[PDB]
Amino acid sequence: SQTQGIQQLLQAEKRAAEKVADARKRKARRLKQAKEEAQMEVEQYRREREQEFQSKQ
Amino acid sequence: RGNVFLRQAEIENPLEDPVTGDYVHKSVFIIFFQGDQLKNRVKKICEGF
Repeated sequence: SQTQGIQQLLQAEKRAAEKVADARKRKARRLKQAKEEAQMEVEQYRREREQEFQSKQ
Repeated sequence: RGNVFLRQAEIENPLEDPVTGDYVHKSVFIIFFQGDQLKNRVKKICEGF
């Protein structure tokens, strides 16, 4: 009866912990997107710049 | 705003009391809050009285 309401409190605390889980997952994803975007940008730089090196040569 | 669960029991066949020596029957009425400052104030009044 009373410990059952405490189990409801535990349900809420588990939901909060799972929200932390979702958030830390999001953070890992965001950082990997950082690596992907930087790789795309620097790929563009290398490509266009080496093209201009070709043209200048 | 007493709004937390009650854990209550009755203890009979007592023993001599720590601070008076009274061989007096007891009964616990337990209500706990997870507030920290609330826990501190409750501890203050409970220990004092």
